[PDB]
Parts: sequence; structure tokens; C-alpha cells
Amino acid sequence: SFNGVSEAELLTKTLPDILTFNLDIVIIGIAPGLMAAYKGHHYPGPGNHFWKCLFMSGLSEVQLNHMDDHTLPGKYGIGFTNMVERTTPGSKDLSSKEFREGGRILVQKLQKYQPRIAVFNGKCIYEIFSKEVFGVKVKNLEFGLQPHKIPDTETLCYVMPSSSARCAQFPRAQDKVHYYIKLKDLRDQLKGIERN
DNA sequence: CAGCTCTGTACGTGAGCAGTGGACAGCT
DNA sequence: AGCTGTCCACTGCTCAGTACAGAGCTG
Ligand SMILES: Nc1nc(=O)[nH]cc1C(=O)O
Repeated sequence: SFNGVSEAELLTKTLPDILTFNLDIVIIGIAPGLMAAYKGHHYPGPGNHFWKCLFMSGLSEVQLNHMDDHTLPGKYGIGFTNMVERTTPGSKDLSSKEFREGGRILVQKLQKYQPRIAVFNGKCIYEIFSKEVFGVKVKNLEFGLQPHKIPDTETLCYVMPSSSARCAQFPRAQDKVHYYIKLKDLRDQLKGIERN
């Protein structure tokens, strides 16, 4: 239990997406966790490396945490959303129907606000997104920039390893910070190419 | 065969938890 | 000195997606 709050109570709770227009980066999660639903703020968890990697990459340029998430769209042009709106404990707890339902809702949100870069935050959520939305399932899928824009917009797709600490292949935030940096370079490159 | 999909299985760090015990001040 | 308590340093845990092998497909 979290400070006396049952897990069943957290499952009923939802984590509201923080979204505006003209955003440089929208961070797409898998689906909000217990700690995330509890705090009412994105990427609380003690481990998750999100806020650590955000600082180490120089994106935030100051060390922040989940409570500053609402100030991100204004200052840093960074938004938040999820593949699945439902509050879930882990990824293995999600079915295929839920992912694809969330896939439709996600792409509709993405083609609504239309940011510069739509950043997936996992391996798996883009695998399903690419198969569902683009109808393209590629063997040996890779991280980083993707060949396909979301339909009828200019928004690029960028894939990163999940900021969750459950991932053994990327044990430390030092391992995942590499993609955050390249994301920053992509953002600066889109701004410079636009002003040209 | 060859390739593709599906299921299950195993894998590292470092933050936080409860339990443990040593340090140690306040007593008499 | 002897006893008893709090406090905290420290312990041993457990816990927050991804790659891949192999069974079961289909061409
Ligand atoms: N973006 C996320 N949000 C969550 O609530 N859990 C996990 C992720 C993730 O793996 O990116």
C-alpha cells in the first residue's frame, strides 16, 4: 500500500495527460503506474530514470522531478501522454486489445495537437503503434528516429528505451541518456531547419 | 526447409523497505 | 556501574521492459 492507500484504489484513479499545441516534444508513455496515479504526476517513481536522464542530457538543464511536469510545456515545450490511459502496474499486465484501442486514441491526440517530435518511451509501444497505424511491422526494429511520420501531419516519431528501471539491458540512467541527447540534437535541428 | 508469429523465460542496477544491532545518553 | 530506552547506521532483501530461444504456424 502507498501511505495507506490500496492498490485497488489506485487502479481506479487516472493520470491526466498534459498537452498543448505548438509543442517541440511529446513524451508518450506505456500506461501510468501506481506511483504515477498516486502522485498525479508523470514519472514519479524512485527508479525511473526519466527525470535523471532529462537532466544529464541537458534538456531540462536543471535537476527536476515529477512535481514540475506541468511547467514543462511552457518552459521546455515538453508534453506528456500515454499509449494506454488506464492505470496499470506493469507492461505484461496489458492485453493486445487495450494497446490497439490506445493506439487509436493516441494517434488521434497526436494528429490533433501535432507536435514536432512524438517521443515513444518504450520498445514495445511503438512496435504495436507502427503495426497498427502504419501497417508496417519491421523485423529488427531499432531505437531513435523512425522512417514514418504520423499520418497527415509533420510530426516525427522517435523511440527510446523505457525510462522504467525494470529493463535489464539498460541497467542505469547513464545507459539511457544517450537517446535523450540525440533527441535534443533532433529538436535543435528541427528548429534550425525551420528558421532557415 | 524457411520464415513468421506467439509464448515463456531470464536478465543489472540502485532506491527504498523492514528488521537488526551497536552506539549512547538519561536514569538510579 | 548497571539498566533501559531512542536513534540511526547498516543489513538483506524486493522491485521498477526487453531480447531471444523455441514451439507452432504458414508459404
Ligand atoms: N511512459 C511511461 N509511463 C508509465 O506510467 N510507465 C512506464 C512508461 C515508460 O515505460 O515509458
